[PDB]
Amino acid sequence: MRAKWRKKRMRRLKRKRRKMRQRSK
Amino acid sequence: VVDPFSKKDWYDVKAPAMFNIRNIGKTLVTRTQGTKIASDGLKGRVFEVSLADLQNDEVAFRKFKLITEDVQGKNCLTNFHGMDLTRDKMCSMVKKWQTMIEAHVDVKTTDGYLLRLFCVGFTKKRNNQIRKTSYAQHQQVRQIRKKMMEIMTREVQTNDLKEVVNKLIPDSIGKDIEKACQSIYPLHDVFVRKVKMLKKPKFELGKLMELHG
Amino acid sequence: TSRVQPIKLARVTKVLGRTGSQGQCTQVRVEFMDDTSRSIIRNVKGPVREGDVLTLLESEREARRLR
Amino acid sequence: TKKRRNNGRAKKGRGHVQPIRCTNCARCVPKDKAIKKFVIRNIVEAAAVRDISEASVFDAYVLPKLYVKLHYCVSCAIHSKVVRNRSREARKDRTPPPRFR
Amino acid sequence: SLGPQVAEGENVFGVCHIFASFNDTFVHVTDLSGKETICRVTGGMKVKADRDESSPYAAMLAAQDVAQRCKELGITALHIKLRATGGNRTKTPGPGAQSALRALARSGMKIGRIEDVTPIPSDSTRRKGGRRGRRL
RNA sequence: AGGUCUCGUAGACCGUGCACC
RNA sequence: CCCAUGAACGAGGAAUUCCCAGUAAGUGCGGGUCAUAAGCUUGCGUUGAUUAAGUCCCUGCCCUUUGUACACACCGCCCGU
RNA sequence: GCGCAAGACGGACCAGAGCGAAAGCAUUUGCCAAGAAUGUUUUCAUUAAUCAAGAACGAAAGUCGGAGGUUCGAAGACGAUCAGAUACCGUCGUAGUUCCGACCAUAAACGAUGCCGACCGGCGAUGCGGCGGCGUUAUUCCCAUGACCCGCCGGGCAGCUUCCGGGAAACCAAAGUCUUUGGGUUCCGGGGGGAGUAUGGUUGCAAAGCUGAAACUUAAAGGAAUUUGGCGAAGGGCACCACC
Repeated sequence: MRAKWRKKRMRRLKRKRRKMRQRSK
Repeated sequence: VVDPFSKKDWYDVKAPAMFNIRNIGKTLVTRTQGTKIASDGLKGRVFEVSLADLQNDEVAFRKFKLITEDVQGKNCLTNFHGMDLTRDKMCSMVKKWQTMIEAHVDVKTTDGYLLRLFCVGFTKKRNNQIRKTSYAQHQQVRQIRKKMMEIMTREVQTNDLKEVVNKLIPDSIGKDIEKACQSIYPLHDVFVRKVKMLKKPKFELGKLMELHG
Repeated sequence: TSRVQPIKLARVTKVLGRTGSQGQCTQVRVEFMDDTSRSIIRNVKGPVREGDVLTLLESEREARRLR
Repeated sequence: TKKRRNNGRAKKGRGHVQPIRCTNCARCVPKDKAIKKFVIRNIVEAAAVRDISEASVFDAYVLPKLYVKLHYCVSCAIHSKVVRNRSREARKDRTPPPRFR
Repeated sequence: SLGPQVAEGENVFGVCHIFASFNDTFVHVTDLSGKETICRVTGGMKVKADRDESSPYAAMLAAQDVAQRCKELGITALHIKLRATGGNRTKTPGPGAQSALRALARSGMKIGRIEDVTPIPSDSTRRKGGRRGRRL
């Protein structure tokens, strides 16, 4: 595992968490 | 069902009077099948010939392009359309550790012939030179290019087609190119790379009559 | 082909290394007596010494490697 | 560690060069890093030039050549055996091998 | 069908275009102007194998067929217009072109000028493929 | 007046592949 | 040992083995086996060749260089759901 | 084979060459503007390379409004391959790839090495400008010029060698002048994860950039280098238990 795909999966989970929090509020 | 070569005619081309061999080849066209005329089909034909097969025994790698626009029967009358060079010669001219110089002018003759004279220039290494590089400055290249501008402006504008065609057969313009730019930078390989036809005037039969004499 | 070309016979000068997939054919420098100056490199199969002469059918093709 | 003095290229005071597509491959290799092949060859091969020579209308007609430049990616160069690998002290050699054939 | 000249001393001249890619070979013969063709044979004419359209065997079979065609037509002199695939891709000619012209010359044919007429670009568009190349 | 100038040897490529482990 | 009995077999597909001079091969004779005893093996002797003085193509072995995140050593180490 | 139309790009010339603060820059010509270096017995006379606040520029990809959409080409469709592909491969193929302006400021933006100043070896070439000195050429005589040759000077991209010296070694004219430690001056790192993560602030239309933890777990994670070892890596040697 290279840093690019852990960066991409962190980006994906961060963006789904923050979109869930903005539509929750 | 029917063979397509049964109703096929045969015609012969004629080089103009500026050259030493009047006949160079033959062509073939179908008959006048209704509204389609066999004389029309010889109008849009470009015959791509070599200069060594056109004159006797000389520089061979020059190339000519001819156009046919006048047929009456069993003859095709040609005209100069453009001059080229072989790809092998120009690929042999380009080499590393030397400077390539390009120069083109759109020029007009005394008649309504619009020309375009492409030329190349390659620097010459001195026989006692120790440097392997053998380059030139940019402004020297600009001065040589401006010299080419005024040379091809001078030699084509003041005169007609026949004399510059007869000058094109030997290396007269090229020897003038080494003679003009020997003071700026000594260069040895110069040629007229390509001649492109741009504009034709209103066609008449008479200039084609003393074209062939 | 379809040309009646005459048989030219040749004489050896020097033996060289042998080529081939299994290493069976020998490159040999060989030359003609009717024209002494022109010499050719040919592929010959079999044990060849120095001093003998060789019969040849074609003087047109050039020798080459294992393929 | 560092393998070579340079980085397999000739970039010293530029920082950016124009890439050119490979011939066998299609890689966007740069100009200074890629290995370039300029081959000198005739139109035909050596075992037929005489057969052309008796089939010619002209006498003593010279055979023309082909002058092409081949741009090779390093994977295509090592796959086609154009360039091989050397030792540690053997890589300290800039001169080309001698052309004998 | 035939020519008005006597076939004793002089000869007739036409050109033949030899296109040679890595997947096919072409033997296309036109007149000196190049506008009017007489025949065209390809490597797919003679070999019933899809991998061997560009091969010296199909090249020599097509060369013998076009030699028979130009012999019954009476064409005696040919000029070679050799070309590769050209374009933005590679410029080396196919292997069938040399064998095709050799087998054409082996049939008692007369040739004149030999020149290469492939479409060499100054600078064309982007080559098909990716940045990482046609890797496999 | 002669008629085959003398001396030594690479002058090598030039049909050739390759999925899936 | 003697007399009767006279099958397959018309030079064998794919594939594969051994061999450079008194050698392969065709013969016969000794020893071991043996109370009765050679279609096996080891030697001896007769006659006695074709082809070659090389190659890395096949099949294996050995060496140099190169890369290694392997050292119980690729039958290795090692990522993620 | 002859023409027309549209879009993209400037090969070969093209180099361990040049310029620019860096990204980056290649068809000719014209216009405007800036700058290095060279030369100076020209002018001012300490006017300084040092920099948080702050400011400009900034590869590709990503977003927004317009005409163009040649070629190529993320997602997607189809066919092979495979035990299994929505992978390698082939054909189409949307957005983009192209321009004008409005954004964001992220790269292995790497010489993986901050800026200025001084000192410490040689050699051979390169580019610019200047300088001196046989000879040849723009045909033969005389001068300046361009071209070539032999030397010097300063700046720049660079190369070879070493007990100068240093370093863990790769290697270094700097990565030296460092315990025989101190020229001046910004930014930045105390084992490995967790983690560039949560929260907060910040800017952004969006995509998101900057600042930036703790709990808990681990005795290793790592850098240079030597010897059989393993390559679906290259090269060579030998063998009638391999071949011809």
